[PDB]
Amino acid sequence: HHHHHHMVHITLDRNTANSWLIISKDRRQVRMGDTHQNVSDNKERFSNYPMVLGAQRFSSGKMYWEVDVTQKEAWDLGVCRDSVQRKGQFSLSPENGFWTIWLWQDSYEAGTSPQTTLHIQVPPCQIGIFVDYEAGVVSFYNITDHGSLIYTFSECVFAGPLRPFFNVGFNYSGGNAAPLKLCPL
Ligand SMILES: COC(=O)N1CCN(c2ccc(F)cc2)CC1
Repeated sequence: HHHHHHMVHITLDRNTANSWLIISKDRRQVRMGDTHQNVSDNKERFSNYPMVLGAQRFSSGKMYWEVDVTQKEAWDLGVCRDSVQRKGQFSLSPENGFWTIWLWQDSYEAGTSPQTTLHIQVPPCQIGIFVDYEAGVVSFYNITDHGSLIYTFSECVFAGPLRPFFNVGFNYSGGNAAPLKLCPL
């Protein structure tokens, strides 16, 4: 791919974070805390899952960013509608306003309904996310494997402003404490 030149500087929005997340001072890294992080509740915070949104909202153009997933066992990444449900249980699907991939139990899958098996020969340490708003495209790239394509959502019906979407995953195993990090341009 030649998407690097649409690179955008993403920062995390503290106010959207699940109350157990710890976001770094520079708002470029997030990890699961071992307890409630002593913040007030609000209608923006994801309640059920360890999720957080980027601060940036996109309604046009082409945008590209990279996320470090080194040594994580579980995570979700992609984009979502600004108006996604925050409270209670829900599935990650385009019908619910999410365009995502994930790792779970040693398999990678795209957040279609039902979910789609991904074919990744080189487990990624960094993921590139490309959004073309006008074309209705969200693509995912394996930066560890020379930028190889992972998955393309096409004919996307965004139906509103988009925000970068992150899930650090739970850490029941003690093997998933590592952060998500936004990689430098
Ligand atoms: C107080 O700090 C922590 O407990 N942690 C959680 C574990 N960390 C980590 C980073 C990279 C990695 F590959 C594996 C683990 C670093 C941050």
